[PDB]
Amino acid sequence: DQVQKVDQYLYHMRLSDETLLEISKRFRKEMEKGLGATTHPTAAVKMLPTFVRSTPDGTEHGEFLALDLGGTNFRVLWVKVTDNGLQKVEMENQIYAIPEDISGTQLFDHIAECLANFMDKLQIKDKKLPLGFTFSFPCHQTKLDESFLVGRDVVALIRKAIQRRGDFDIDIVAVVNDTVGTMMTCGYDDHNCEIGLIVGTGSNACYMEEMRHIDMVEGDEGRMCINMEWGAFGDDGSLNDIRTEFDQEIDMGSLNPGKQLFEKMISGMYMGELVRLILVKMAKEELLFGGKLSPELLNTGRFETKDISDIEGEKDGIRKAREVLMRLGLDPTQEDCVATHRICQIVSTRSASLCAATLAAVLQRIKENKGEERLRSTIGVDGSVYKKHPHFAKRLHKTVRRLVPGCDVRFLRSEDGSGKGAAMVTAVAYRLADQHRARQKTLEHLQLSHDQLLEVKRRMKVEMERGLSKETHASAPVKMLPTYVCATPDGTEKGDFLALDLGGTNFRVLLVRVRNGKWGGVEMHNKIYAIPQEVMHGTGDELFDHIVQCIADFLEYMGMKGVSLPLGFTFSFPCQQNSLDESILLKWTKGFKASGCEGEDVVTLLKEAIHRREEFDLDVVAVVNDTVGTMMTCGFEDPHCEVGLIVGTGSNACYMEEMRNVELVEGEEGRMCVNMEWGAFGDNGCLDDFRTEFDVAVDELSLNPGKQRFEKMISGMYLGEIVRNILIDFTKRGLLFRGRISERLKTRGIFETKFLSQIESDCLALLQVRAILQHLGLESTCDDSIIVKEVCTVVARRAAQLCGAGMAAVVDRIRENRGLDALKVTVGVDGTLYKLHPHFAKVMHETVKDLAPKCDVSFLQSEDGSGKGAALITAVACRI
Ligand SMILES: Cc1oc(S(=O)(=O)NC[C@H]2O[C@H](O)[C@H](NC(=O)c3cccc(Br)c3)[C@@H](O)[C@@H]2O)cc1C(=O)O
Ligand SMILES: Cc1oc(S(=O)(=O)NC[C@H]2O[C@H](O)[C@H](NC(=O)c3cccc(Br)c3)[C@@H](O)[C@@H]2O)cc1C(=O)O
Repeated sequence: DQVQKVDQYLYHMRLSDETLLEISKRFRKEMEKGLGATTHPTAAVKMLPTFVRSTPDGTEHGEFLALDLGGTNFRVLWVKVTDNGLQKVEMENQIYAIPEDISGTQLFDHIAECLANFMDKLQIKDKKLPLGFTFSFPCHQTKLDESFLVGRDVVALIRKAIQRRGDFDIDIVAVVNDTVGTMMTCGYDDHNCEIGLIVGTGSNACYMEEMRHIDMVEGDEGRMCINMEWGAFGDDGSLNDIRTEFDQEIDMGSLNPGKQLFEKMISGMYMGELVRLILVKMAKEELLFGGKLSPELLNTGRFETKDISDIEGEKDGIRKAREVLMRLGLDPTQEDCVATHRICQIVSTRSASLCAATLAAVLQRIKENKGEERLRSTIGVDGSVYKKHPHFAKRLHKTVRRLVPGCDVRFLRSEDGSGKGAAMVTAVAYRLADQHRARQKTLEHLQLSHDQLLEVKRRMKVEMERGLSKETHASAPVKMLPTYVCATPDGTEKGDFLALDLGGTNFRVLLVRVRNGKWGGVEMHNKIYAIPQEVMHGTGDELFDHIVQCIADFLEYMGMKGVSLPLGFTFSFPCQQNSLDESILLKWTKGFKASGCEGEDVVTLLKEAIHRREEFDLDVVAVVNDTVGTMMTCGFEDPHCEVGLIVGTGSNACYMEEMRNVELVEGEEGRMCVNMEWGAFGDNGCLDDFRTEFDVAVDELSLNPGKQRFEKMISGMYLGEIVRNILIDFTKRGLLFRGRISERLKTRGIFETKFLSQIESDCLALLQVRAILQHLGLESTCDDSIIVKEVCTVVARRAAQLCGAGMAAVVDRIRENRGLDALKVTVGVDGTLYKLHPHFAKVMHETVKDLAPKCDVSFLQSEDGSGKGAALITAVACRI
């Protein structure tokens, strides 16, 4: 019944979950104030960047030194870290004294000397090792190696002191707060640990934070640990409705009035004192001890945090309260001991609840940063309150987990403390460096020197000459097909042309209208039709009847029903083409089972189907390959365009060639367009020394192994498969995705050209790269985004440079034909990669300018077809 009296008396010290979530939201605002640039200088929670960029992944290894300086004593540690799988650290340490005599230079001279004794005593003085520092307060820190004590940089001092000895030398330095060392130690055993926590004589906490939220450090990429210094929460008044008169009293009787106010609520230094003030006051009000007081009860610090831990710890704590009160000089009754015991619980429970509230906000922010619904997270924990107070860890654990239902949160107590932590920072720093040059060693295989592309250019040369002559054209991989397109535009052409573009299950039927003369141009009308799955699995004669009405329908839908026209034809399928108007289907592709086609002339197939529709009677002028149509299409814009190019789900190219050089066609006078089928470049082995294991792996798993090898380096779904195979390799090697391969990352096809283009065009915080990686079902961590964006940029650059080297041959092979030097030529280009990719165009233009300096090459975009150039080759065929 004295419990309820205390409860009602101390009511403002018993915090409802409501109050705690409100306090949690308040802390969230303070975190944003300290992180933001304009609000940081007056923010009470400083949110200091630690410059620690990553937690441990468990494979850290090496030997490391550290110093922990508290004053009047300090330790020098040697930390041996092995990657054997056990994550078992090896330590030795030694304590040295700093007498009152030990001027700055004298002090660090003494420190370097001890460190020198320690290294000699320890065998290691010929070794040059990293050195961590740990401090129990903040300094002013602009980089891992720096801090100003606030009067000078302590790293410069210890380094210049080492230089004056000449004994040993020291490697990279890190200076970290003791919360940070706690997090780092725990994160070496548990790699979900993103939060250091200390509830000690003092209290503070740190966490990993995303660089896009840290204004005070340049750059938006990745993460950095933030030392919150949350002891100062409420220094500006934010907590003053939670804080009581006892809280106020402690603050005025403190060495630092008005500072560290949240600490003064929750930590062990003031915790017992805060209980004394309640006893003094209740007694002065005659609610305890019959009003009597003792000289010791009114002396500060005489009731100790240790006494709280005792009183709640023993099964009889009323007896242990009787004894503490007696030592204070009082004569307690049973009630007085009941009330004392309970006051101890209320105070210690408030400390545990206030930690929960602010831990809740940190957990919530890490959760919104990662952006999933559920969060596995571990809190590295240290300090004398949470370790040696009997019930408080339980109370903290239970309250945190209530306040964050969305989180599975482990607690792990750090034993060995802050010595290894600073050491572990330098160990993780070495690991980041090793993994960087590791994955850069793989990427170097995909970065080609200007001398290497010239060699690739050369081999495109020989393979072109080889395909044109009649001797090797059977053996040549680049087949150099004659198109029988012998002429290019004038301003002359005028009329209406139909284009039938058929490959895959949906053809388009298009009407092309040409306005001659300067200005003028072309407009399009298409319509898309589907070939039903029956029609495609049936006979070929019912296939082209279905085709022919879709022409009849659209001609009518143009309003033109009943008019005869000339017609160009895009038939995308393996073909032997013997004449402009004649082509033989070799193999069906794309899913067409239609009988009576392979081995037949596709135009007679189409023409005999036009005879049968009783009205129809249209004229079939030409059969074309889609690159040829691309070249022709911007020939109407630019008369100087001799070359087509498509970079897309596939890649191909064509130029106008001297008929002297085409030996598969009788007669040497004039020029003829050559459809290279240059995706087949490299299928004889000529690129085999540029093909990585990743190229080889894409090749073996496609529909057409050993075939179209150059197309698979420069374009298609193949780029994202190259990317994926690299990413899998990095992950097997521990270099990405923390060494664990999703079944979803083993899914072939997931990296799609549209995604390689957005990934590469994203900057700053890479939110769009992470978004895509979430979309595809992959780990999205900031660190992972950078790497993935890098792999994409490398792969897409090689594709553009390789495309440049080969397109460089073509413009010289046009030039050596004519014996010329400086040429202005223009290339019509189509295809989705080149239009939509951010850097692909520019890189290839640069590549062509670099490896063909004598040629001056413009690239004009064409598009529209492909299938539309089919009617424009007809306009120039209806020429004669
Ligand atoms: C293991 C252990 O560590 C300690 S501790 O008290 O030495 N370190 C905890 C935190 O204490 C303070 O809050 C520090 N801030 C300041 O002093 C500070 C000073 C000025 C301005 C500002 Br703003 C902050 C924090 O930086 C520090 O992390 C006790 C124990 C134990 O076992 O009892
Ligand atoms: C506008 C655009 O066009 C395309 S595309 O894929 O239709 N054209 C590129 C090339 O594809 C392959 O390389 C073709 N060769 C063969 O398959 C081939 C031909 C003969 C034998 C063997 Br064995 C293979 C070439 O004829 C064709 O030029 C994609 C896009 C886009 O924007 O994504």
